[PDB]
Amino acid sequence: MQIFVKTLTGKTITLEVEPSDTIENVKAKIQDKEGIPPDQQRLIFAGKQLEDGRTLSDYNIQKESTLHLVLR
Amino acid sequence: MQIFVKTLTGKTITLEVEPSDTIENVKAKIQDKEGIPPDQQRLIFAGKQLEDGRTLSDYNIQKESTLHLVLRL
Amino acid sequence: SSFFVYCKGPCHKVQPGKLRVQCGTCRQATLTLAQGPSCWDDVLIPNRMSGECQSPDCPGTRAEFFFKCGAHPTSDKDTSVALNLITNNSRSIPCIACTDVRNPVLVFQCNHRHVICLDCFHLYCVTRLNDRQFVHDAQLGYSLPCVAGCPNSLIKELHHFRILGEEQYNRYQQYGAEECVLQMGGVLCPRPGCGAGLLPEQGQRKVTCEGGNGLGCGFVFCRDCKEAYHEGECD
Ligand SMILES: CC(=O)N1Cc2c(-c3ccc(C(=O)N4CCCc5ccccc54)cc3)cnn2C[C@@H]1Cc1ccccc1
Ligand SMILES: [Zn+2]
Ligand SMILES: [Zn+2]
Ligand SMILES: [Zn+2]
Ligand SMILES: [Zn+2]
Ligand SMILES: [Zn+2]
Ligand SMILES: [Zn+2]
Repeated sequence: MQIFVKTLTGKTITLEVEPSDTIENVKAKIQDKEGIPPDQQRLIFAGKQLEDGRTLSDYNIQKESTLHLVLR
Repeated sequence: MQIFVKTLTGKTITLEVEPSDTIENVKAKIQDKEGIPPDQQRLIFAGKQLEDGRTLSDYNIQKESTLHLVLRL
Repeated sequence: SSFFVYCKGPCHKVQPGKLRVQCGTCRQATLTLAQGPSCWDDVLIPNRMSGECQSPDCPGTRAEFFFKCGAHPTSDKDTSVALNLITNNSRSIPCIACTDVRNPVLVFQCNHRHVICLDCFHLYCVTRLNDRQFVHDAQLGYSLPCVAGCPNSLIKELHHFRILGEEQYNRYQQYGAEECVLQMGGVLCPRPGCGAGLLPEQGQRKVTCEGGNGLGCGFVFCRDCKEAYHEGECD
């Protein structure tokens, strides 16, 4: 499935993820597309800062929903 | 988003609005299209008068939902 | 939890919903919430809850909640209205109308918290609307009370009446605007086909349905008898 990450500038990127992907996977997949080291990657979904140890499903991240990225 | 303002007679107006737009903005947007002074405009949604200070989101007006317009003298 | 929304978009029906939050100033989804909401008022009343927007140059603090249909992907601004009276039948209460145990259900805000399934709630609204037995309240709108006749049980969020379906829902909005002007002290233009909502002055017996082109029909009539204005009395 695909999910969307919207950046602060507004440009919306598209990732292929699986629900078991951890948030780590997602940050790697984001730097692959846009080159931002995960160290500067803060992801927000539903008013919660997204934690490295958990998986997309842990947060009920469903197919074709949107994460927002904020840098450090 | 789009919303519609209907009269009871049937006349339909079509507006571009944002959910944060206040009822006063809506009434201005109407006078831009129709020449009706906002003072003469009464807006109704689901049988409730809309208060000039509150927003479309205050009444949970959805895209392509319809407000009713009635005129005062 | 399990929320329910009316999805006027693809589903055209009541569906489980997502609860989402944006910053109240930059209308973006970067606000971190201090604590989860714990009751409907937290998400229904504005500025009931506070957080920190993570947009670099935004000081937003106010949580603005909204719901989406949960039955399919949605664009982040394709919203649906939360039908807050609808909930899962966790305690498995039989419908007060068909006495069938069903899920989800609508729970009225009357003291007994009476339960009705959506099919029966549908039938309630339609017949009450055909009969013109919806009730108008100047603060609340065109609504209905608990079916069992309980007091102080007028549904507050009027989007529950989306259960009427699209055609009956639009008729409901029209009847309610008709009852609104009448409650306002106005009168409905009697000319068949016109039906304007008129707001003449209080003393005025000579009402003229003249808003302009397509607005009024031109008829001049008598509030009391509803005929073209005479100068005598209503026989
Ligand atoms: C953005 C937001 O708020 N959330 C919360 C929330 C709920 C939820 C539902 C019920 C409850 C609940 O416990 N109650 C109490 C009883 C019924 C009720 C009715 C309305 C509201 C809350 C409740 C709590 C919460 C369901 N999805 N998300 C998504 C998102 C996740 C989150 C973000 C940031 C901080 C904490 C959590
Ligand atoms: Zn839907
Ligand atoms: Zn903000
Ligand atoms: Zn039933
Ligand atoms: Zn009751
Ligand atoms: Zn008329
Ligand atoms: Zn008369």
